[PDB]
Amino acid sequence: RRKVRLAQPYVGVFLKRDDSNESDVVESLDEIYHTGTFAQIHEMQDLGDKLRMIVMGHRRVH
Amino acid sequence: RRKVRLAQPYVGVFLKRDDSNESDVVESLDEIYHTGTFAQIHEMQDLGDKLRMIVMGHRRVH
Repeated sequence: RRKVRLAQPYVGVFLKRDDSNESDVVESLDEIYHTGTFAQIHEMQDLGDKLRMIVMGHRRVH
Repeated sequence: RRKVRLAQPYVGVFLKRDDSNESDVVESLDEIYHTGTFAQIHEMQDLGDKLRMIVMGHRRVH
């Protein structure tokens, strides 16, 4: 909801390292791999759950 | 797909004269009528055909 006002809607998905731990993810950002993918947001749905984000990978980066 | 990242996404609409010829469209820009109408973009669907774009009459121009 914060990035809606941004003139450029883009989202970046990364790849977590082994031993997934959301506590580590929130605590230490280094766990996530360097490689990532920035792309566009198509449409929010949130039918059954308030977060149902459809994700595409368009611009890979390291 | 190039205009998706534009701050102001807009699409024009022109009119071809007689002797309809896409080869002339790519060759002779003179085929396109100087009268036109620009508009904002609504959304892209592409149900069966890869290209299905909706155009509107928003701002007429001579």
